Amino acid sequence: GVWTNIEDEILKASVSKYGLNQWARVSSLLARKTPKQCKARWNEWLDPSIRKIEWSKDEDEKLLHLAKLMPTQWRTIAPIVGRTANQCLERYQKLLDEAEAA
Repeated sequence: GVWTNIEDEILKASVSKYGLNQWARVSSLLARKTPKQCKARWNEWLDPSIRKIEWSKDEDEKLLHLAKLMPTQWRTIAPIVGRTANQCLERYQKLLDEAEAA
């Protein structure tokens, strides 16, 4: 289900305690969140290396050049555009959705 501003605060404080690679203990301090869901939420949001600002179109153009160059791998675009792979895939679909509408 959804992630509340409270559950992320418990996730951050729990991650600081048991590190990464310890998600059953991390999940234990949560009520209705699986260990995998905690890994997802830190890998897609809580990690401070993930960007929080809107996509710059400098980042959109970087994403467009590399998706046409290498459509055979998505975890390959990510180490160059400072976002996650799953964020890259979904942002590319939006840029395709917006083009299709025009």
